[PDB]
Amino acid sequence: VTTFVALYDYESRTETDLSFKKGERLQILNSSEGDWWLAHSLTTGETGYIPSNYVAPSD
Repeated sequence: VTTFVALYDYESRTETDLSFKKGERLQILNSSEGDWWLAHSLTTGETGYIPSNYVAPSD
């Protein structure tokens, strides 16, 4: 899986995390380790870290 969909809204809290809305689709090329995965929004074009438990597959 390299494209994912948000299950919940997330508001960013620091300089490295990415805000996103429930249903927003995210490209995530590395999801093999950690609680935070680097994601790129297919909606907004913004990029940053998202919580691993906030997304489900979308490809």
